Amino acid sequence: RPESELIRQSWRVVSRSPLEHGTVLFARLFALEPSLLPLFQYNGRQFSSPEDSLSSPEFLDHIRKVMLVIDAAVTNVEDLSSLEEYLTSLGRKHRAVGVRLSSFSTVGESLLYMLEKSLGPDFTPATRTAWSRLYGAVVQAMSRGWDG
Ligand code: HEM
Repeated sequence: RPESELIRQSWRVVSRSPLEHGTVLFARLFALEPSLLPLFQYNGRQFSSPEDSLSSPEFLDHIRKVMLVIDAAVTNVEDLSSLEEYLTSLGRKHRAVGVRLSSFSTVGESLLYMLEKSLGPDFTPATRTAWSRLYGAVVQAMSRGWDG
């Protein structure tokens, strides 16, 4: 595909500083859906404000985990059926922690935001479409973890 190449190329820019980019993703996410903040409970405590999350080593480790899963999806963009079982279990895990499946579309929008701000004029409508499709396929796999 041409789509798969637009993904690979766009990601190369982002994957050189994944925490920096990931931080954009989550900052945006909390700006859109502040009700997600209490779901990151480390040591039984909740963050009061979004900026509190950015000082947590464990939250930052979750950003790195996120970025690594997306990297896995990109690496496998030609065939994502190889990550399907893993993504399904990742979905189950997030169900357990309290994440609503609908929140994953906000995460999608946050990812697109982060790509748009990183790439600027290189973020073409076809790049966006490609990434929407990829992210969509990831969430489809993960959604099996809400058994459906
Ligand atoms: C939508 C909001 C999200 C919330 C609120 C959230 C929250 C959490 C929490 C609480 C954990 C367990 C603690 C931890 O490992 O840090 C976790 C684990 C994880 N999250 Fe997320 N997460 C979200 C989205 C994502 C997304 C989009 C991805 C990947 C694309 C991701 C990948 C992971 C991974 C890889 C783990 C480790 C799971 C394991 O193997 O045990 N998360 N997440």
